[PDB]
Amino acid sequence: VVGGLVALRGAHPYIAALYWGHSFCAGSLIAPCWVLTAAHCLQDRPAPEDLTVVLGQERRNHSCEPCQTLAVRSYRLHEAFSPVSYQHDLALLRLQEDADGSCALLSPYVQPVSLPLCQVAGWGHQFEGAEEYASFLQEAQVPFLSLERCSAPDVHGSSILPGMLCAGFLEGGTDACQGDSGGPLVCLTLQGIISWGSGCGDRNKPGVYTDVAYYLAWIREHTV
Amino acid sequence: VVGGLVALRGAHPYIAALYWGHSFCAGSLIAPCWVLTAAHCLQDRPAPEDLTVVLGQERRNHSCEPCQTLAVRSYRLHEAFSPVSYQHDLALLRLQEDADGSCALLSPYVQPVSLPLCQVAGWGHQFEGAEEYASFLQEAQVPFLSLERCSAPDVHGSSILPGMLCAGFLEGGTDACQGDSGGPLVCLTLQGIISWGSGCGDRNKPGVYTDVAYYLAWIREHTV
Amino acid sequence: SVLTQPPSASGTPGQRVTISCSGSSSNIGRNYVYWYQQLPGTAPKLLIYSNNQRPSGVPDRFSGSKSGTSASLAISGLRSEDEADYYCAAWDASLRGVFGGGTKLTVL
Amino acid sequence: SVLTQPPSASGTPGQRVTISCSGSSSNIGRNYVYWYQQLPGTAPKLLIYSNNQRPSGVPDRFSGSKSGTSASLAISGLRSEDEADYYCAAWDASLRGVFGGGTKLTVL
Amino acid sequence: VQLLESGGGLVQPGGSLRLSCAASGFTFSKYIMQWVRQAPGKGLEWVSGIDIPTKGTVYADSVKGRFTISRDNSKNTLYLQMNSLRAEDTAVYYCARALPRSGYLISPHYYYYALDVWGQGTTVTVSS
Amino acid sequence: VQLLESGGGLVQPGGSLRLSCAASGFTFSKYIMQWVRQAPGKGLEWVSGIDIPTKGTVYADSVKGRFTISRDNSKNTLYLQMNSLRAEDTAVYYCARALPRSGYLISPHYYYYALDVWGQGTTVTVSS
Ligand SMILES: *[C@@H]1O[C@H](CO[C@@H]2O[C@@H](C)[C@@H](O)[C@@H](O)[C@@H]2O)[C@@H](O[C@@H]2O[C@H](CO)[C@@H](O[C@@H]3O[C@H](CO[C@H]4O[C@H](CO)[C@@H](O)[C@H](O)[C@@H]4O)[C@@H](O)[C@H](O[C@H]4O[C@H](CO)[C@@H](O)[C@H](O)[C@@H]4O)[C@@H]3O)[C@H](O)[C@H]2NC(C)=O)[C@H](O)[C@H]1NC(C)=O
Ligand SMILES: *[C@@H]1O[C@H](CO[C@@H]2O[C@@H](C)[C@@H](O)[C@@H](O)[C@@H]2O)[C@@H](O[C@@H]2O[C@H](CO)[C@@H](O[C@@H]3O[C@H](CO[C@H]4O[C@H](CO)[C@@H](O)[C@H](O)[C@@H]4O)[C@@H](O)[C@H](O[C@H]4O[C@H](CO)[C@@H](O)[C@H](O)[C@@H]4O)[C@@H]3O)[C@H](O)[C@H]2NC(C)=O)[C@H](O)[C@H]1NC(C)=O
Repeated sequence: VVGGLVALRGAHPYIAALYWGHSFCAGSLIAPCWVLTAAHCLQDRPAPEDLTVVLGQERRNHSCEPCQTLAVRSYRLHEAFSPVSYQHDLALLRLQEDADGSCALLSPYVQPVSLPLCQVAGWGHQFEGAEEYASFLQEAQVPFLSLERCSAPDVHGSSILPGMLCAGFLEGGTDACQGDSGGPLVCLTLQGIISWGSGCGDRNKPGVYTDVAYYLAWIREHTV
Repeated sequence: VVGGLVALRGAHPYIAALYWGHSFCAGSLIAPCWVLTAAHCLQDRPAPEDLTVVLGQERRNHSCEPCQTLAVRSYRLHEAFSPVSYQHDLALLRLQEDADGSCALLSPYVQPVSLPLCQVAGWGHQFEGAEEYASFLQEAQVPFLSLERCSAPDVHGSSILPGMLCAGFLEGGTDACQGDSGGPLVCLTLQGIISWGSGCGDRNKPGVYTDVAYYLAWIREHTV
Repeated sequence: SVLTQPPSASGTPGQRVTISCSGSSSNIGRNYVYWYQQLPGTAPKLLIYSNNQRPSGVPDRFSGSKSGTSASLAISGLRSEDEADYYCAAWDASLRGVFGGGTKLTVL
Repeated sequence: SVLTQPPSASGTPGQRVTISCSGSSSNIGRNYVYWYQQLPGTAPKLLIYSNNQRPSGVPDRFSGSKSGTSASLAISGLRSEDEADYYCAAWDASLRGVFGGGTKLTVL
Repeated sequence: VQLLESGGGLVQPGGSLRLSCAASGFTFSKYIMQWVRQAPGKGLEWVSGIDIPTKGTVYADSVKGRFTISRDNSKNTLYLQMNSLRAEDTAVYYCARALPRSGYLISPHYYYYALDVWGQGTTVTVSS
Repeated sequence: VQLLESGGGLVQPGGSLRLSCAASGFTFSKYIMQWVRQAPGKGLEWVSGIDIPTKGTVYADSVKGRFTISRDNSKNTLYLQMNSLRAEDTAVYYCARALPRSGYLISPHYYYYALDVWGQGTTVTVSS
């Protein structure tokens, strides 16, 4: 997150960290056993046994007392996800139940976010050509932008497909960046998934998200 | 290294990998107990006891049979190094001797490079906004560029100070990138240290190095 | 999927001609459009990607635009070296790159 | 270190005036040059950094150039809102940011 | 960056043939490799692709079940095993690469899912 | 992004005074914090800096040995302990930030070693 701020310890209890190999991205706890992230995080299709989910975390890949480490039973990419255009860029993670069938233990630092002043958070690059991830979870306030402004020839043109949305400033500055993929956009309810963007904080190039309200039926059907 | 190629296993035995905390950059073995790198790698001045030097390596931060791990006795930034302009951007690492006073064991994969068709190597970003380092050591062929072309108003203007040099293409493409700082430029003799660049592989923006021949007396004086 | 292109087009040097591509909601209206030029006896050459972007080395006089299920390619400042085959391209629902019929551009 | 600037400068609206800064080989000829504008009763405002780069929000009509130990600032399309104090800035050998004397730009 | 095709020739109908595409100057691991065929007097036709994200291997319907595309990343070469070659499989077969999309950022420097580099082409004739 | 100075006032010559600069809207850890003073009717004068790379703390020669600059990163505030305040220390003291240079890349988005954000300024009067 470029142009953002360090979030408080109990500010985003719904954010999730995903690890496999040397790869990382974020997510959103929408239910005790369900994490919603981007489809392009898992488009190389790693094994579910290679995936690690950490809930309750503030520093990236640092152990904490409220941190909760979980395994992934399975994940479901959207059936119509396009790796070329990043349309339908959302996936669902199913967490591994313990002996007594409790996936995530709810706490002041671990809590699911509801489904449908917007705020974006992640551990991505704090500068456009940053060498490392953000150690602390960063947060930023980004306004929702209209679809007519999204599909303007000077902003994004025809790249904006149904299911997408804009958030940020047409003047640049504050935006999402590399490493923030799959992270939440909360306006609290989950209103977006950090999906793609041409640059980090460029003028007339705000970040593009996944419209969570556009896929409410898909999430309800595939989280049962 | 953007636009580069995977180097062979015994192609650059003089390259060194430096680790401290979550920070990394490259270097050049110029002597059995001396590694030459960039001054801006160590401008935050970490302790020498926090520095790890790995010689003989092909995959970044991966153990190998020819790999040699060494401690750093001390390092010497250039006394006139400017963090504002990156002039005199070079530093010298002194390796830790063992019981019998042998710092680095020479092998087919560990060998110092001599001091004064140019080639640049490193584990940096393979794309401009890359999320991770290069796993394999990349190499690239970059031509030496004239100082008049360096100081052209359309290329770099007045940013080119004495002790600097250019290497790469005015058309873009192949160049050094983020994560390659301190790495070698060999034309073999060491002719440059990867120092700074405005973008990765931009048109009329080739990478800037440290002219090793400009600081030969300094290196000879401070490696005795 | 399939993309519909005019069989041929004609122009005078210095003029401006337009090559149009027509598709459906599964290839063009849902994804990017690409343009390739093929001189006789040679491999195709990439002209336009992402519906409006040019690879380095392609003159600014080649312009591409996309509007829904239709895409077009414009060549302004037409020269005699533009006599070639022009193809629109896309990827369908199962990826699986798709090519248009091709247009014979003639420079008269 | 020290940077030498003219005490004042004058101009007519719509004209083009130049503010020059003179330095030595330890501050200007060895490092970047920066420009700041200060209206009366207000804090200084960054105008130029890296000898030619403008922060967003500063009009394109402000131009900066560096040539050896001397630097200059040009204001084209002069307006009545340009009446301010202009300072050149740099860092010396021991970092330690350095400011010029300042120039009184008057819009007559 | 260079692509070289080989293996073309005159084949009887119902026969078999294998094509090869040697790659040089670029990493034969970060790109999607494709076969595109040019029948004489016709247009382009996409045949096969390998290492396409969310897929393993994609085939055109006209060649499905008869053509097999595979890689030898160590040899930096691409294969196309063509079986049951019927009459309208005559074409100039091209080998090309496309860069896949990776993460959040799209850059003007990198040409995603566009066939930027092609090969010279190898001629396959299926006649009796 | 906002900087607020406080602690100015009328001091007898040879006295002591401490200035404070509260920061908001940005991370008070990735920036160099400076004091610049504006004497009445004169130009700008750089006083002190903290967390400057290759240095720890830099002082102007006119204030060396009398002024001490320090941080409270938890409080996101910057201090300036002024001692032995002589007559020509009267000024409007400004608190400003500059972004340090980090690695290989320099970007037009980020304004290195430039004083992009300042404070309102606090007035210090040293008179008898
Ligand atoms: C930080 O990121 C770690 C991954 O990143 C690596 O390490 C960091 C430090 C950097 O260097 C980075 O560059 C590296 O790439 C991440 O590590 C993961 O930690 C979990 C801890 O639970 C590991 O899971 C456990 O794995 C072992 C065995 O793992 C092997 O098999 C898997 C399956 O393919 C492979 O992926 C591994 O590479 C190994 O080959 C299991 O035995 C163990 O099972 C137990 O726990 C499960 C779930 O709780 C139970 O169901 C079982 O019954 C057992 O009780 C775990 O599953 C994971 O392997 C490991 N991955 C890697 C790549 O090391 C670390 O968690 C992150 N930390 C934080 C705080 O975010
Ligand atoms: C890969 O990078 C490692 C550093 O990066 C971290 O780990 C990777 C996997 C990623 O997760 C990355 O994100 C992380 O940030 C690097 O680790 C280094 O390995 C060396 C191995 O020699 C360690 O040195 C040994 O340290 C111990 C104790 O270390 C403590 O003190 C130091 C001093 O301040 C601290 O810096 C540490 O953090 C620890 O608190 C020593 O006891 C030991 O001494 C022995 O060896 C020396 C030198 O050979 C002899 O002189 C002595 O007599 C002893 O025989 C070592 O000095 C180093 O601590 C460790 N750093 C970190 C940050 O973990 C790893 O080497 C890299 N691997 C490759 C293949 O490149």
